[PDB]
Amino acid sequence: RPVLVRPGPLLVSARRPELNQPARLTLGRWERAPLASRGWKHRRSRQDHFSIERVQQEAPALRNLSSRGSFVDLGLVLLALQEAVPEVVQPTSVQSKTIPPLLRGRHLLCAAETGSGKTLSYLLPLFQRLAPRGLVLVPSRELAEQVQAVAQSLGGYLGLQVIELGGGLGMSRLKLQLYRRPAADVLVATPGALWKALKSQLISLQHLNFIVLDEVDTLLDESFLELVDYILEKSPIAESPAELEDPFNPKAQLVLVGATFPEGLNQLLSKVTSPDSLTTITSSKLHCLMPHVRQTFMRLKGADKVTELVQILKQQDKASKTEPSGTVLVFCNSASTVNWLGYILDDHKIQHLRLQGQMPASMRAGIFQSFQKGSQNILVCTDIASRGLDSVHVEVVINYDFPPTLQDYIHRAGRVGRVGSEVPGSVISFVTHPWDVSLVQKIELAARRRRSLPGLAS
Amino acid sequence: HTWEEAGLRYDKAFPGDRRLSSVMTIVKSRPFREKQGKILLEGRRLIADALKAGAVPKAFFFSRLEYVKELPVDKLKDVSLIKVKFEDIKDWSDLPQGIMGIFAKPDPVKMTYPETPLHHTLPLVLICDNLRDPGNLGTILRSAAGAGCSKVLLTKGCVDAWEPKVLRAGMGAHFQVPIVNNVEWETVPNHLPPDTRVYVADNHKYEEDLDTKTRKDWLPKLEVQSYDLDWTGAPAAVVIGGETHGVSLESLQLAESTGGKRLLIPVVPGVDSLNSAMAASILLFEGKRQLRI
Amino acid sequence: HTWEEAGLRYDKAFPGDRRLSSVMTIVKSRPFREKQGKILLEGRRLIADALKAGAVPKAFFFSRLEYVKELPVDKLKDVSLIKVKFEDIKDWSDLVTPQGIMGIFAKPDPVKMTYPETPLHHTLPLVLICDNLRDPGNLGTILRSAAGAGCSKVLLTKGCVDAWEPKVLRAGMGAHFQVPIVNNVEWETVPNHLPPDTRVYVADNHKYEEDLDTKTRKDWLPKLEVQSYDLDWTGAPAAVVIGGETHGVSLESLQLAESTGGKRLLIPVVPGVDSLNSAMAASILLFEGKRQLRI
RNA sequence: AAUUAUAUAACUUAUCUAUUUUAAGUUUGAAAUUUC
RNA sequence: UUUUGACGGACCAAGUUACCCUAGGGAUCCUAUUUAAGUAUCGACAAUUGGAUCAGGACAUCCCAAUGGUGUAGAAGCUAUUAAUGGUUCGUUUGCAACGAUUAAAGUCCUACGUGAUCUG
Repeated sequence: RPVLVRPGPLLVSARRPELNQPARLTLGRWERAPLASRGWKHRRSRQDHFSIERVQQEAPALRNLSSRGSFVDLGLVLLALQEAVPEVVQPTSVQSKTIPPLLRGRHLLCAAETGSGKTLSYLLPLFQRLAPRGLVLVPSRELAEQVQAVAQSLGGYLGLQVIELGGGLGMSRLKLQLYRRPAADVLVATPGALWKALKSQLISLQHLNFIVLDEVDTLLDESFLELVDYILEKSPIAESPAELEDPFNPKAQLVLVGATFPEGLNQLLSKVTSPDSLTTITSSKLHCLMPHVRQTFMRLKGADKVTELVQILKQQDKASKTEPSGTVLVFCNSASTVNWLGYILDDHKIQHLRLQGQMPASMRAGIFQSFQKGSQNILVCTDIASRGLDSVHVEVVINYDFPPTLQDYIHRAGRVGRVGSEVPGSVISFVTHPWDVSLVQKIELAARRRRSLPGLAS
Repeated sequence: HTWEEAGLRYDKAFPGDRRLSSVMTIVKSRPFREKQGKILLEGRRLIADALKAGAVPKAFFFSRLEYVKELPVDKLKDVSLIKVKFEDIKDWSDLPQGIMGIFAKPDPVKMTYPETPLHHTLPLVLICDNLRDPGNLGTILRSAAGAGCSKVLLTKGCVDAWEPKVLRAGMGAHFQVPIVNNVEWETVPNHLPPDTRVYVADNHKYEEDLDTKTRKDWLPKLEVQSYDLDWTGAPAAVVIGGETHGVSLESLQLAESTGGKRLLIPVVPGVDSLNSAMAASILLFEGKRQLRI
Repeated sequence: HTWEEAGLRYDKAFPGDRRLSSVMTIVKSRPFREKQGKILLEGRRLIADALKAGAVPKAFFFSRLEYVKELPVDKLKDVSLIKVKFEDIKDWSDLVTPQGIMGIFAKPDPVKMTYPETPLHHTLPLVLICDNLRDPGNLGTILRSAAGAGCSKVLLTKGCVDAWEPKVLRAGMGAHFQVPIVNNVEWETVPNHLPPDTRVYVADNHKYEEDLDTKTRKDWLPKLEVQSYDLDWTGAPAAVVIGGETHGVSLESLQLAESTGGKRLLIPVVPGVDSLNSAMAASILLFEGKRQLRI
C-alpha cells in the first residue's frame, strides 16, 4: 500500500492489517461493515485479535467545562464542597442540568453513564434541601458500603451520621447492628435489609422527606421489585414542588438515578405522580462509546484463555517492573470458573483475590476492604463486583468470560476512565468458540459508524 | 540460531513461540499436566538423574548450549532442545541454574530401579497420611530411596509427588522408590502385599473424621507396639502421621484388620506429630537390619 | 512514648530511626551479620521458646499488642518493647510478611542455653558432627530433625551455616533451642569434642564423589571400610558425620573415623540418582542408631 | 482430534464339536457423529 | 406439582489439500507532526544466548564524614540528629537459598539484559 504523507490513526486495529481502518471512513446503517469480527467463525485461525486505541489522553469530562455554567448558576455549601470534594472544580454536564431543578423541588429522572457525576448530581441539592430525613436505596451491598463511605465522608465534614444495611443479612444480626449504632440522619440500605426492618417496624418512612434510588434498573430487578413495592406503600410521596415547600403538608421528594430504565417505568411513576411532573435528563454520552478507553478483543479458546491470561499477566508484570502500573481487574461470569481459575493462579504462586456472589457476606466485606487497602493488586471477581466497586487505580479490566449483555459491559466499562484515574484504563474480553460473534460484530460495527450500541435504550 | 550436528538438533527460542505458551499451561496445572502426562525437572544433575533412570523426557530449555553438551546428549533423543533467555527460565519456574527440563510423567511401577538397592530392597511399604507439606514429601523420599522400600503410598489429600518442588526437596528421590499418589482408603488393602501387616506410628486431628453421634465409640483399641521390637518377620506397611492431620482413623482401623500393631515412635514434645520425614526415616531403616539379621 | 495497657509497656516507634536502619542491613545482608555478630528471631511463641531456653534478648518489635501477651512476658521485663509499624518490619526480614513480631538477639551462648527435657527422654549416646553445611532450611530442618530425633549434642565444624542466621532459625521454628549445639568446632579438636576414640561413622554412598571417580578415593587419605547403614554400628558410643548440602563430607572426616576405629556407612541409592538431600542425611543415620541403641 | 465404535476379528463364557468329569463381556476397528 | 419437614448463572471435539473451489490482495538511530534554545538553509530539550566493556542515579546512610546525649573520666562503645560526599570486591551457586575468601564497608535499589555498532543470504 502506498505511503500517504498523512496517514490516519487506526480507529480499528486488528491482527490482520488489511481490514484496519486508519482514516475518516463512516459506513452508515445501510452498508455492511467488513469487521474484523465479521467472519470470526472457524476457530482454526488461532490468535486473531483487534483493539480499539485510546483517542484522548485528557479526560473528556474535564473537557468542555468552560462551556458549562458554574455551580452558582445551579442554585448552590460550596465552601464545604471545596473542602470535602475539591476535585470537582467545575460541574459536569449531568450535574449542571440536574442540580438546578432538584433545588426547586421538581422530581428528577437522570439517565447517565457511570462516573458522570450522578452521585453528586443529587447529593448537592440533597444537602442544601435538608424517622430519617433522607433514604438511599442501593441494590447491591457492595454499592451500599461505597455510598455509605462516600456519604459518611461528606457527613464527617458536616457532622452527619450515616449507616449501612446490607440485604441477605439475618434478622437478629440486622437488629443487632441497628441498636449498636447511633441515630443516623440519612440511611443507606438495600431492599432486602430495608424490607426486613420495615416488616419488623424498626423504621418508619412516614416521616421520610427524601428518597434516593441508585441503579434503578438493578433496583427494579425481580429480586427487589416486590420489596420496593412494600417500601412504596409505607412512603408518602410529594405530588408537586409546592407541597414539598409547604410546611403545613410536608411530603417526600422523589429523585431517580440510573444508567438504564426498563420500559413501563413511566406507568410506575404515573401512579405516584403525574407524568408531566417528572423531569427527565439524559446525558450526551449515555449509551455512547468511550474513545479515550482502550478496548481489546482477542480470539482465544478456553485452553488458550488461560495461556493468554498468563501472557497478559506477565505483560502487566513487565510493565510494573519498568514503571509503576495500576491494579488489574478480572471479571468472570461464574464463581465455578473463578474457583477453577483461582486454583490455577494459586499453582502459579500469584497473589490474587476471589470474589463471587455466593461467598459469605462477612468474608466478602473484608476482601473488598483489603483490595481497597492495596493488599493485593490482582482481583478475580464475578458480576457482583461489576456494581459498586471502586476502580480509580485499575489499569486493565479483564473480562475473562465475555459479558452476557451490553449493559453488564457498560457497568464493567464504567470502572475505567473514572474521575481521578491515575492510570489509563483498558478493557479486555475473551471469546471461546463460535458461540458468540454477533455481540463482537455489533460493538465493532458501532465503532466504525461512531454510533450508540444497539439495545441500550433506557 | 538453530544447529543440527551429528543428527542432534537443538533450537533457539523464537519470538512469540507458542511452544513456551503451551508449556506454561502444562507445568503449573497438574490436572492438565496429568492430562498431558508430563513433569518438570530442575538442574543439570537432577536432569541427568532422570536420564540415567530411563525416564522419557519431553523438552529442555537452557540459557547456554554448554549445559546440553555437559549433559549426556545420547539420552536427549526425544527432547526438543531450545536455547532460551535466562530471565525467561526464572519467569517460567516459581523457584533454574540456566536450564530446565520437561519430562514425561513417570509411572513408578514402570520405572527402572537398578540393582544396588534391589540387593538391599525390602518388602516394606511406606504410607504417608495426609502429608500436605511438599517439602516433607520430597525430603521423605530420601529415606524411602535410601531405605529401599518396595513401594511408597500417599493417601488422598497428600501433595503431588511429581510436583517439581517435591523433586527439589528430594533431589531426585522420585526416581529411587515407587510412589503411589491419591490412594483411596477403601483401596488401600489392595495396595498391601499379601500377608502384609500395617503398622501405624502414632503421635488429635484424625478424631474429626468421626460422626458426632458415633464419635466416642468409634475409637479402635488397637495394640501399641514399641518400634524397637521385631516387626518385619513378614512384609510390613508403614504409616506416617501427617503434619496437619497426623495418623488418620482409617490407618488405625486397617492395621487391626491386617493383624498389625502400632509400631509406636515415642514422639518428643515440641513436634506434635514427629516430622513426617523424621517419622518416615526411622521406620524403614532398621527394618533392613531386622530382616538382614 | 511508652504506652501502658494491661500491665504491658510498649513504645511507639517512628520510621527512620537509626535503630531501625541497623536491623535492616543485618537481616538482609549476611556479611553485615558476620561483621556485627547480631541475629534476628521472629515469632511470638518462637521468641518464647528462645527466651525460655536462654536466648539473649536485645529488643522486641511487634505490630499488634496481642503478640506481647503471647510473648514470654516473664523475659520481657528488661527487654525493650517497642510497637513498630508492620511496614518497618517488612523492610527488615527476608520474608515480606513476618509473624507480626520480630526480635533482636545477640549470639546466644550454648553454656547458658536451657533445652527442654523432652529430647533427653529419647536422647541417645550419639553425637552429631556437621561438615560444611550450606543450606538454612536443612540446618533448621536438621535441628527440627534433631528436635524430633533427640540428638544428645551437635558439633558444627568450620564452614557450616551460621546456625543463628535469621532464615536458619525460622526453619527450626524453635528447634534451634531444643538440642545442644557446639559452633566453630575445629577439625583437629573434633575427636576431642567427642569422647576419645568414639567410633565416628561418615555418611558416604556425594557431589564431590560425582565429579571424582569412585576408585580414586583411598590413595592418600586413610582407608575406611564401606559398611551398610543398617548393620549395627552403635554397639559402642557412635558419632555421625554428615556432608554439606550438595557438597559432601570433607577429607578430615574420613581421617577422623579411622583414627577412632569407625567405618563408612553406606546409603544404598537407586542408580540414576547419585545422592539425595543432606538435611535428612543426619536423620537417616540418627534414627538408625536410635532404635539400635534403644534395643 | 474428541467421542463412541455388539463390521469383523480375537480371546473369556455361551455357542458349535469332541470328550469327560454367531451371542454376551472385553479388546482391537468396518465405521458413525461433531469439531478442525 | 401442590405442599410438609429440624439477592444475583441457560452448550463440548485435531490435522491436511499441489485433487481442490471461491473471495481477494500484491507485485507483474531515524521517519512524520508540534515546540524553538542555539525558521534562505538547518536545528538541541521535549511534546505527538550468555557475557564482555563502562557505569549513572535514588536515600530508605553499609563504610567514610559532621554532631547531641549517655547508665560517656579518657579511649572505645550505646542511643540520637544531620548528610547521598565518594565508595560499596572476587567467586562458588548439585538451584532461592546459601557458602567460601577478602574488605574501611562489601547498604538497599532504580536506570528498555543500565550500557558491546560482525559477515552473508
